[PDB]
Amino acid sequence: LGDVELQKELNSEYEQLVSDRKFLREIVFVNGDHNWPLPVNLRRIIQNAQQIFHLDRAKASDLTIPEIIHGVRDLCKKLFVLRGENELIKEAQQNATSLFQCLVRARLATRRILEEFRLNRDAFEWVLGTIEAQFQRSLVHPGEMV
Amino acid sequence: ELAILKEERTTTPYLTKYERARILGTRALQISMNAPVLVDIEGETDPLQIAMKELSQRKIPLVIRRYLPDGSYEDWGCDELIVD
Amino acid sequence: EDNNRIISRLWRSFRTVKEMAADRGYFISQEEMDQSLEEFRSKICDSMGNPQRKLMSFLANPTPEALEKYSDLGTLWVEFCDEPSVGIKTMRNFCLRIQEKNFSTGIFIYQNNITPSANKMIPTVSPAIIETFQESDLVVNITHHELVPKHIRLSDGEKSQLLQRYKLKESQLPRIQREDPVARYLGLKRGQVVKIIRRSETSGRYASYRICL
Amino acid sequence: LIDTAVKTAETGYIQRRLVKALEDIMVHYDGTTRNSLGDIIQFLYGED
Repeated sequence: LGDVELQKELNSEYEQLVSDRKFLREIVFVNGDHNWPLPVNLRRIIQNAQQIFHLDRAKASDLTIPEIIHGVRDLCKKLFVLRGENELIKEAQQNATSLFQCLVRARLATRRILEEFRLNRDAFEWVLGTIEAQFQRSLVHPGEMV
Repeated sequence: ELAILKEERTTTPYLTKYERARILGTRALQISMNAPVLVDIEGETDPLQIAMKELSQRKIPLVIRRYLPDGSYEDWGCDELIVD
Repeated sequence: EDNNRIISRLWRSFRTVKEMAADRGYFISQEEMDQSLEEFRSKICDSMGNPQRKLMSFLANPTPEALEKYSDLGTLWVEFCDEPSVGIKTMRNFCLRIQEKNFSTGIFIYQNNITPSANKMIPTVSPAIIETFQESDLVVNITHHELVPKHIRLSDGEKSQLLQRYKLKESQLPRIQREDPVARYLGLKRGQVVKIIRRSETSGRYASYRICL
Repeated sequence: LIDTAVKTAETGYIQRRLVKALEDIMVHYDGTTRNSLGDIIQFLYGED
């Protein structure tokens, strides 16, 4: 209570979520459909993490807000579809993962992680690593005769 | 004149399924025709099993040349490629 | 009556022409953009309500930002023929005017049709480029349609950077015809490339490029 | 029976023509999707 810096971080996260809301509603899905085919089942990963580390029995979480925010942002910057430091390559990589980034930021919110999912430090790190690995495994292999 | 620098490589660092299949087939052929074996043989006799054992330990002495559409190529060692 | 409908359609065509000029990197005042139908009728239609096609003729100059982005953007002049069936003295005057005051690109708008004599005479205004448009086709601004994504003309440096990044020849890109309505709207030329930002249901935003034939 | 017998032939012809049309489309190592001539069809496979 009273922490200004954490309040600023949460305000930035909420602004990002509001921007994602506006971009999804006004540009991508005008009709309002929310169910779409996307890679990496986040719900299955979350429940697997809950089962593995026994996230039951209502024990207070040791996860901190800056850790969660920084981990989510870093994961959103590590979803490599295209590699290289070219400006066009970076722009295309940013464009190609907009919807998946919106999904990840919507699912892994601070309140949802703490109040609802009740992940701890180990569970959160395992979830981030599993999401990164599974997204890397979901790319199309070059040379596919599509 | 067409090779890409190692630090400038931009392709994926993982071993694609086609690359894995070709590497396993080539290694199995080479072992079948009496090439030296880089990994100890416990009881197996199938060349494909030996090739898979070598691949699991990153003991494949082969280099993939991934050809870019323009004509340039990238050289990737089978040791430096991530295998799931 | 029919006169009101005709004036409304003419005003819509004028608004579409102004929108095209603004999208082509030229500068148009906000008042000129926001010219309402009543103001257009007052300033164009006479007591009996007939329009004056010579009045809508105007001169536009590129914005400094667009001139910085595109170095080839010169002066633009827009003229509307008074006659429904165009007399060839109209674009004869057009050509001699463009030659005498050295305008880069001139856009001529006809009402019904143009004789092929003028159609094959207007290319002889080199190095100036003359483009023709039917007034009927300019009633509706097709660029505002839902199915038409935005097109942005790429500069020479951007095109070279794109070709270097993708390691391509000019003939390996997807093509767009010069007679395509979007190409006519943007005033494309051979070899120029347009970037298209498109809504995608798998990634949200998608980027594509098309080179004019 | 007659409708099924004609529909199966029509679908077979359509499928053969479709396969002949898109026979030489393959995803390259840069993520682009090109034909045998090297012309780019999609700058990214499936836009993702």
